[PDB]
Amino acid sequence: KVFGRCELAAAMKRHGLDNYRGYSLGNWVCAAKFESNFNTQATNRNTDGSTDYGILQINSRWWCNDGRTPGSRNLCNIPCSALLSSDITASVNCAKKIVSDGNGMNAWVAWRNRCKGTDVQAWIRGCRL
Repeated sequence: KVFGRCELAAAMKRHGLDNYRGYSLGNWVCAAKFESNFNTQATNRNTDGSTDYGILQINSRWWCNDGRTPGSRNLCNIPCSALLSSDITASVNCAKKIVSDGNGMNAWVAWRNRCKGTDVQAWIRGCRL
């Protein structure tokens, strides 16, 4: 599924992402835009064997198990395929764990280069929340 900026902003808010660990809603919407362009089906192959799955491009080397990544750690205890679902519940719960257990939202280079320190309010403006 491809979400519209506002449709996604509302879903994430219902899932407790607004100001989760200090990151206002816009950061999460802005991340998703540049990571997957709001497509829950996005998959990206990397040089080390792993793949990024879903709306927040979560990696198979550390977070989920796709049965084809060497040294997989599966820290979210989830088959990577659950992250390709239309229901963003699984991608969110794992994203909350990656953001808790580490470097904040630095796990996402697109967020670091395109969202950090910008007016992230632009991502939720015009939306009915």
